[PDB]
Amino acid sequence: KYRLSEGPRAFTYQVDGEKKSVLLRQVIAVTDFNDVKAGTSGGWVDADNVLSQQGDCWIYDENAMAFAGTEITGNARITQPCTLYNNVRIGDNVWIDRADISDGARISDNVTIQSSSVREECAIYGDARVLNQSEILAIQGLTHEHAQILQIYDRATVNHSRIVHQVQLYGNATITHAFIEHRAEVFDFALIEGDKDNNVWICDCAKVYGHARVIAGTEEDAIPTLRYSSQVAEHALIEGNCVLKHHVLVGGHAEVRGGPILLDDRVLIEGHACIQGEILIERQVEISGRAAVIAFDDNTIHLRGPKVINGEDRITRTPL
Amino acid sequence: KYRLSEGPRAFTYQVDGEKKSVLLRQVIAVTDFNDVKAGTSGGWVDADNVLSQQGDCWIYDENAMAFAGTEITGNARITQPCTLYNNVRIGDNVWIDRADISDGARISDNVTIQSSSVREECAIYGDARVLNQSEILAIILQIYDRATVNHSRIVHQVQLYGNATITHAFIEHRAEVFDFALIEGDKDNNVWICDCAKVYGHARVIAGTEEDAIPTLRYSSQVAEHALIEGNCVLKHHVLVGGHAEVRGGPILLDDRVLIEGHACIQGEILIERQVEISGRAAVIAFDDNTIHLRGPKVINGEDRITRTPLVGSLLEHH
Ligand SMILES: [Cs+]
Ligand SMILES: [Cs+]
Ligand SMILES: [Cs+]
Ligand SMILES: [Cs+]
Ligand SMILES: [Cs+]
Ligand SMILES: [Cs+]
Repeated sequence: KYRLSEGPRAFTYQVDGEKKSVLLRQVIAVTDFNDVKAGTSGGWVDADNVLSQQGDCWIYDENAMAFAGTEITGNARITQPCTLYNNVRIGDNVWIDRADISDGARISDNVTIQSSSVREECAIYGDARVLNQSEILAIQGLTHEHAQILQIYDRATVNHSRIVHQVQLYGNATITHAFIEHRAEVFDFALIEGDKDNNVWICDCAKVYGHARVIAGTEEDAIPTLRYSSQVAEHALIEGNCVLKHHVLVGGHAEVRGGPILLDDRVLIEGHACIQGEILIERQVEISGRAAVIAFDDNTIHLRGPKVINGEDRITRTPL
Repeated sequence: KYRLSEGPRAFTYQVDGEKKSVLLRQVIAVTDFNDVKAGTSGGWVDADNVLSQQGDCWIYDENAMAFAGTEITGNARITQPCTLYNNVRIGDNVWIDRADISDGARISDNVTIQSSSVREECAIYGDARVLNQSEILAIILQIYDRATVNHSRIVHQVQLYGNATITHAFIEHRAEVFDFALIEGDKDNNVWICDCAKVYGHARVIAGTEEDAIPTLRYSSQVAEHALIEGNCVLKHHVLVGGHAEVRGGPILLDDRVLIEGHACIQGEILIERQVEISGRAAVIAFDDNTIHLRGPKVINGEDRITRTPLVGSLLEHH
């Protein structure tokens, strides 16, 4: 229960290289509902219909804007200067701390968005916490499977990352400093960790999902890059400058790191396989025992294949 | 099945800063057991009693020294120049590449040791993997399962034993890391775990890229469940992080009695000490040169938002 201001006021809100302006009216309480006391003014709404007259949902900051088809229902909270405009949907125990929800975005259950941006039609609904300069942007998605709308929905944690097209985030996944885009998926106790020097690139259809850890290195451009159908699958550990290509899966208690590493065609690392240095594994190779393949430094090992590496195979030089 | 070289020789061997030397005789095959062809010279032993005449165990490098009371048995395999001396034990599927077991070390089962060292009496026995410049130095010390030590130094009585993954860290005292624990140091900053701490859930203590950004665990302190500590973090006394919390920022010091437990988000140069529990959707961020301080007792749970030192209660008045 609140009332709309008597007089409007223009407001500006950034978009794509423009300075749009909208006539909003200030929201003002009337009775005490939750933690808002009767008489205190909150945010400025486009036209009562956005801020449901029911529930506890409320816009606290006197700068916050909600003006397109946006509808804030339930007990959702809007704490600081935010801007949700365009059939935006928020309405449960959702909490927006200082972000911007733009186009057809639906935030639900107990999700949390803080100082981040959610743009188009996507759905964030678990207990997902999207925060710290993150940028969610579900825009394209040509010819594949029907509007597989971009989803983040369980206990997924996105920190300073830019999730794009139709990506899915959902286990107890932890994503930090990375770029996930097309239809990639990360979703169990998966771990994505970039840093101030290198991000993490999960691209096409790739997926990360065991207790898998895809961490970035500190060397220049040490950017773990998952490119196609690839996937890190169990207790696997990928670190540093690596790029897993087409039909590639790393999954066991495998560990990959060090110099320029590339995996292509049909490759599998799955035992206690240890791979370090600049290695170029490319064809139908399998590495999965207690085997180790280590390229010292100015060296470079190149495993073409088909071939198997599983016993205490100690490779430290390219086959010939 | 093998004989001993005829004329002994002298092989020196590094120790605590000395150039000691022992008289040995080369082990030579007299048959075929695994992948050793008859009439091949392996490494050097002190007196047959070290390498077993049974099983498949064999010393493959003509430099490998095994000499005091080192008893190698079963199918043990020792591949590169190795130095096993004192009261060593090696007798199962174990594999030793280019390492040096030094004193009363006991390596069993499938364990692997590569490019590393093991000192005083300890026990390495699951399918544990110790590799790439690691340094085991017990002063009992146990690494036992699918553990993974990478270029790290484990001392005293530390236990490593689940599917735990250790890389570039220093774990000292009676410390323990043992489940799906991830310890990730790096070329600029190690990860230090000392006293009686424990990292044991899906917990993750990563290191920072900034200078001295070293995650340190120093007492009965412990990172548990689905936690994540990163950068310059130091956990003093009775601290218990765990759950879906997340600690990662500038100079962070957790003291007295602290509990980070929900979807906790602590970032920046934060100080939390007396009796505090930060366990809800709670966000505790300090932008930059900024520094937030949370004394305690105080419960920080609900959708609470903290970006400035709380100028009330336990902050402006102790006792
Ligand atoms: Cs990308
Ligand atoms: Cs594809
Ligand atoms: Cs490795
Ligand atoms: Cs230490
Ligand atoms: Cs102690
Ligand atoms: Cs955080």
